[PDB]
Amino acid sequence: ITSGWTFGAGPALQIPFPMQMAYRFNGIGVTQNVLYENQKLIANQFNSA
Amino acid sequence: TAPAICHDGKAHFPREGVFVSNGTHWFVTQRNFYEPQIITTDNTFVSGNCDVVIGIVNNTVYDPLQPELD
Ligand SMILES: *[C@@H]1O[C@H](CO)[C@@H](O[C@@H]2O[C@H](CO)[C@@H](O)[C@H](O)[C@H]2NC(C)=O)[C@H](O)[C@H]1NC(C)=O
Ligand SMILES: *[C@@H]1O[C@H](CO)[C@@H](O[C@@H]2O[C@H](CO)[C@@H](O)[C@H](O)[C@H]2NC(C)=O)[C@H](O)[C@H]1NC(C)=O
Ligand SMILES: *[C@@H]1O[C@H](CO)[C@@H](O[C@@H]2O[C@H](CO)[C@@H](O)[C@H](O)[C@H]2NC(C)=O)[C@H](O)[C@H]1NC(C)=O
Ligand SMILES: *[C@@H]1O[C@H](CO)[C@@H](O[C@@H]2O[C@H](CO)[C@@H](O)[C@H](O)[C@H]2NC(C)=O)[C@H](O)[C@H]1NC(C)=O
Repeated sequence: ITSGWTFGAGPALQIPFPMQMAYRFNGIGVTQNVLYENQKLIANQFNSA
Repeated sequence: TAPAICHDGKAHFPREGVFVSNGTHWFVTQRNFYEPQIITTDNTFVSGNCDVVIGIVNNTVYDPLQPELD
């Protein structure tokens, strides 16, 4: 949650979480603007799920 | 850091990399090695307006065209 996937390859590197989720969308073929303009929706959907 | 940069009322997002600030100026870097470059219109792409991104910051994005045309 605080370091993403960096602590498993060396030192833990902090990065804000909203920016971690944007990287993770990029890794599946979705552009990052789709998350940042819908951040509230994805957080609501995750919390209910 | 900041997710996007505002210029001319438009939101700019990095193609690859993250925005960083050294204390006084902002740069674009690649994510795996610190190597800053100036934020230009060839480094970024535009999507949406600066009203939906939380944490967007003001900066200058330089266009190479105008200083070539003096
Ligand atoms: C994408 O789908 C979601 C539902 O999966 C839509 O969000 C819902 O919208 C309805 C109608 O406004 C609301 O009553 C619900 O409360 C919303 N759900 C959540 C979890 O927020 C969303 O509007 C859709 N997006 C678009 C652009 O149509
Ligand atoms: C952040 O980096 C910049 C660029 O290196 C520093 O700003 C100065 O920028 C001018 C050009 O606009 C250069 O001619 C100077 O040599 C730069 N100074 C230095 C010390 O590099 C700026 O000082 C840096 N900020 C901090 C807080 O270190
Ligand atoms: C990050 O969190 C800090 C608090 O830990 C936020 O700082 C506050 O900002 C508000 C305005 O948004 C001020 O009214 C408060 O006085 C600030 N608090 C402190 C302790 O200085 C900061 O805004 C947050 N950053 C983002 C991008 O949301
Ligand atoms: C970033 O720059 C924009 C553009 O100058 C700022 O938008 C202005 O915001 C002020 C209030 O702070 C309004 O009075 C102006 O009408 C706005 N200008 C326009 C053209 O809409 C924005 O506030 C700046 N952001 C920060 C954090 O300073």
